[PDB]
Amino acid sequence: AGGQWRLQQGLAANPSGYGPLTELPDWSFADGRPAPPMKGQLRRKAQREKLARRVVLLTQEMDAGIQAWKLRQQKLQEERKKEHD
Amino acid sequence: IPDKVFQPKPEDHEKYGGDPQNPHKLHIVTRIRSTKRRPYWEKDTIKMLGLQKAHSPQIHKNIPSVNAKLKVVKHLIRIQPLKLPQGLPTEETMSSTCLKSTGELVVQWHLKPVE
Amino acid sequence: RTVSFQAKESMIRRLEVEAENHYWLSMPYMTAEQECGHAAERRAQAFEAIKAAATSKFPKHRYIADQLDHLNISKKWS
Amino acid sequence: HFQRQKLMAITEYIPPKPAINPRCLPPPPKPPKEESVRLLRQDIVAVFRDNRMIAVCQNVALSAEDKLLLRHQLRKHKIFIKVFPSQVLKPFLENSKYRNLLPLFVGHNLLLVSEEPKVKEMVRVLKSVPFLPLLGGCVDDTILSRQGLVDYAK
RNA sequence: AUUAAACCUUGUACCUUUUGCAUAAUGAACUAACUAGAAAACUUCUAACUAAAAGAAUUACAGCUAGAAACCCCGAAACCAAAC
RNA sequence: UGGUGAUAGCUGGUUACCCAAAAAUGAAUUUAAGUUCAAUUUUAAACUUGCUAAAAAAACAAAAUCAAAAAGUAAGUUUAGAUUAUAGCCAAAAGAGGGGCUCUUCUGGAACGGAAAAAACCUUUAAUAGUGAAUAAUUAACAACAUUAACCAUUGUAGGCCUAAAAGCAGCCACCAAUAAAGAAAGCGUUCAAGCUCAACAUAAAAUCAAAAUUCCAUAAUUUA
RNA sequence: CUCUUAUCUUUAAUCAGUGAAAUUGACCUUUCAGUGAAGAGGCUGAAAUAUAAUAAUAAGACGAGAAGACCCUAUGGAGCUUA
Ligand code: FES
Repeated sequence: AGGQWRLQQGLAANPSGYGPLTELPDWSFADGRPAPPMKGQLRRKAQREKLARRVVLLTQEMDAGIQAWKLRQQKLQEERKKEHD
Repeated sequence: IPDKVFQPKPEDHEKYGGDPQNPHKLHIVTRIRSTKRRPYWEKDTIKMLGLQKAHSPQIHKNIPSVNAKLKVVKHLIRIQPLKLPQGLPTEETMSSTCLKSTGELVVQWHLKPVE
Repeated sequence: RTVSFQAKESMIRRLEVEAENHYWLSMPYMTAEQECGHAAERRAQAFEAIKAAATSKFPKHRYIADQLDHLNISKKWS
Repeated sequence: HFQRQKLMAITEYIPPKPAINPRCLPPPPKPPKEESVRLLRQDIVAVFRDNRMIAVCQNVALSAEDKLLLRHQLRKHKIFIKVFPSQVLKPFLENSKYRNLLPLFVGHNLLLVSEEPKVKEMVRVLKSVPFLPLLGGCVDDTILSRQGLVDYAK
């Protein structure tokens, strides 16, 4: 319940989704030594990193997909204007 | 399907707040229904798109081939335009990326409440 | 079987969501001409890797250590 | 199927609601009046203009045949029984020489229209029917009582 | 499950067979023992040796030699011979 | 008694565990409880495109068949060996006979949730522990008003028609007048007519459909956002 | 028979001795309505309900049943006979 309101505020609809409560470590050593990263957090972290690399690669490919069109138009444009002798 | 469905009107632009120029590049799609009891062509399209698990975010290009494939499964997916307020992430910030429900992919996650 | 009030509302909400999908499909960023051949190079490379993996079947080797190591089964206190 | 029935219910036509019901509406304008009835105006206008003094007496449950006989009887008195439907009589004052004689012509009443001051003949008409009540006589188109009619008639 | 054996909550016996369904239909008082898949002509695999292989009879233009790998039970109406 | 463990395409039964893969099309058959052929599947080998999609386009008549480039994606073709399978069920579409049914063709299904119990309808990607969380389908649902209400009915003429007679009113006519208002008559009455009203005139006032035989069968309930 | 009654004997019931058979998945073995294949002690929804015993009757469930009864077919078989 309450997912719609949470979305309105920009937060995750499910409190168990993306948030500091879930993401942050749940404990630490009494001596103050940092706790090891959570296996679930690491697994979730890996997927986000993989998606980020894909997103960058796609945009790079997309940039060429449109930019190349301009380079093929320049080839077409220059081809039209031709002369010799 | 007639193209008129995908021909926007001035009111539609205001309702969705999308400018007819500078069209968005990347689509966000999530499966919201089961393919059981559906025809084989519907089943095949979902498998091809990779939306085997429901409520799973996927990165796709806003290109005619992808657009055509999405149209076939339009009723089974939710389409949200990807926004980059801070731009594309760098190699250093590749590990700090996070996609919000609003549709904006931040390149830096500071673990600070938006409040 | 008269339709419950909740049922009517739920379908209407889903219909609106599908309408939003239509609008975001109404602005194709790339035209057909630009799309052609933009990713052909990447697709070819992926197929080559697929072929190599598929044709990697072959019988396995046999090693002397396997037969010789079996003699360790008789190890005991001195 | 049930699922198809769900689609029909949602597609049901929705009627808009008027702000105010026709009965409870604010006062709206109305079309201008039209005189249909116009013929009867000419007939009454002629008889009243011709006859200065009119003796107004309530009509008892008389018969149509008697009125013709009484009409001939007045011809001996030099008076005419010219009558018409009274629902057009009230608008007579609206379009006629006078506008102020409406109270005299109230209800259904016999009208004795005479152009000459022959008092004796008018009095004789009164003597014809005692039970029939004479409201009065507008001598010279001036409102007067039955008793006043006799007094001025003298 | 529970502090608590019964109460409250959940749950349409079994085998076979019918349609991939039984509120059908068969079979079962229960206990113990007994009670139903068996063959190598050729192939793959494991090795020997090799233009040769096999301790005689066989095959051979890489073959040949050895090993391993396989196919149930109970139950008719009957038919015939010889005695009684 | 022996042949004899006769035979039986028939009936019944046929004893441990785990992982993987796995479907009642076409042709013939004393054939439809089986078997062969095609097709599938399958093992090995050879080496490279395949599946979805796919513009213009012809073909047809005036969204599939065909398949440039793509794109999404990872299998595919050929050679060699080899079997198994070869009876559905129900829902929902399109046809064809009947005119509910009888068929042919296409699509989907096999909850531990829901529609009352519910193989066939809806929501549902596998299965793991937890005294977590967000959601999906989801037995119920809130009579019809937009011309018609008071009063009166005089006269020609019982107008001509076989009608004895039919006078508004048996038939039959055409279809005028006076009057303020009279239908040469609208329903009644009719030995025939006298005679009952409706229309006449005067006086009234209005204004597009809904929510059979054992014993009833949850209980109830109209408003705190 | 109208129109049944009375008595005796057998059975019956009590005591003591001896002591089977068909049958049997397990049963902590209810009513109504629904559902279903004509169909419910065991499902759905209502209802009823100290435990255990004891004694009586055979109408219905178109009761359960068999290779019972009757008639006819087969371009079915098989057996038999021929002129
Ligand atoms: S509120 Fe009824 S007429 Fe105005």
